[PDB]
Amino acid sequence: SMEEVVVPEEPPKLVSALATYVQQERLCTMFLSIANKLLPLKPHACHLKRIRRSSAVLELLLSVGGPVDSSALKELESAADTTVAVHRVWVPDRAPRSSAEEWTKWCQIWPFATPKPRVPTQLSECEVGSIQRIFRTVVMPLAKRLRTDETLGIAAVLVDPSDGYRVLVSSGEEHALKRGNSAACLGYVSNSGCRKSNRVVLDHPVTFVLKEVTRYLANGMDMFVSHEPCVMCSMALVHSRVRRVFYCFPNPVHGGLGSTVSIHAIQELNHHFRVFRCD
Amino acid sequence: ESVVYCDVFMQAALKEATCALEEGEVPVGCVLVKADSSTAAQAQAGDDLALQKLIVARGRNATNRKGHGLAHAEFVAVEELLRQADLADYVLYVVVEPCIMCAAMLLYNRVRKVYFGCTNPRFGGNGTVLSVHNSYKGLIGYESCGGYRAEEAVVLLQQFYRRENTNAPLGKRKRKD
RNA sequence: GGCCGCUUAGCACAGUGGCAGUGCACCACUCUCGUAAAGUGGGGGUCGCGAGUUCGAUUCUCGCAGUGGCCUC
Ligand SMILES: [Zn+2]
Ligand SMILES: [Zn+2]
Repeated sequence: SMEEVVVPEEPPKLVSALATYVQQERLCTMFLSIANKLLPLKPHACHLKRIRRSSAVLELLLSVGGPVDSSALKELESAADTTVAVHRVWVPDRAPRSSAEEWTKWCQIWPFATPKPRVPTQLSECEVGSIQRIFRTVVMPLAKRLRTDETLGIAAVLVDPSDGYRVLVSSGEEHALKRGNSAACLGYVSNSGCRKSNRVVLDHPVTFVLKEVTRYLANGMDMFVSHEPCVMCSMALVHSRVRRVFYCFPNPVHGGLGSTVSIHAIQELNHHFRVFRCD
Repeated sequence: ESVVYCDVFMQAALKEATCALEEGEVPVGCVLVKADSSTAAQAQAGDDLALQKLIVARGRNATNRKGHGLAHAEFVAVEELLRQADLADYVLYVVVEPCIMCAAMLLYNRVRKVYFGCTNPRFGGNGTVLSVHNSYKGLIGYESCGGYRAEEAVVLLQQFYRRENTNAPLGKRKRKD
């Protein structure tokens, strides 16, 4: 059961606009250039397509996000040599970029100038079974043996997809985080600020692994990781590139893929990568 | 007592980026000074030997030689501080704003304060994205001021790509004039 | 044999009677954690092919060349 993690967004809304009806094609062909010269589309209103046919017949939209201009409409009438009637319509104010289904969802009222968004590959049928085998083989058993009450219970594995999803390196017992220490436990377990920190923790079980493959930077590998990496392991995954991340049980207290801030979706960062839940 | 920026500490931090620039590592240098040493009484440039001996730990961007692509300056000096020996209450002065990684590690170690001279938008932990006071517990946070000696901090970093790389794929390297 | 679909730049795929497009890319350019990344702009096309229709066809009409799915042998 893979649940793809995507940045939440709001559905688009509609703002008023003014349209008209067009009977002959050549008049509309001239009207395209006439409107381009007279009333160019606003930068926020360039996400639409002027060409449109009535459901019952051709009806043409003229003004976006407001009423028509008087002089522009008069010149349009003079070009048509006939009176122009106006019927109110509505145009979208929010631009979608990630969902093809949402992109089509409002296509009934009007199409979008921006084409169908590039649909990410929906993995494959056999790679799901490979993920299940790796879970039942490596990451989950560690989270079973790694934790007695004293060690935290987080395990992360750098899997190589090219060789049939084989474990290149797996974090062990001597790599995990102690419960008593509070330096490591802020990210993953709640209320770690209550207890003082006996030691200094620099490497979590997601950064120990990424520093054992240098033997470019893990570019193009994959990382099954049980509990969801914190904000530090998020930069572990973003400076050291990684194609996909599969966290099983999310961290509500602090996490760079879930609760705190979805790091992989941040625009200014170089390497954007996909994250799939697997419960 | 309190903590204030001290000029000589930032001079040491910025002169700890030129040495790493000669080595060819990205010019980011960090200086961990003693917690009760950043006091106003030490603001003056007097006693340069004593001031530069009070410096507890210094680090540079050792990622080129090490091979660990996840070891900036901040992650090195803290190791040195650990090696010479704690809750990292020492103040940390760096030339570029800590990346999200460093801003998370310093949060986890309860750093008292982290000054930086320049703001790096591509990877910035106290700039575009804020881990200064993001964590909510239940009281875990640090502070960071705007910028000191930014012109040098950007000149040293621009002098990096003007000279080319070395380890690179012949196709993927840039033969800039 | 039959039937259904399909052919568009180096590649992968839209799209429609009147401007010929979009992702990867042969490449070029701009920058603050190598600039081995990411944004940005340019050029890249016989839209099987032929005949017909149309002021005008990649589109519409027919046939032919090709591939693919099922069926028949
Ligand atoms: Zn972590
Ligand atoms: Zn950093």
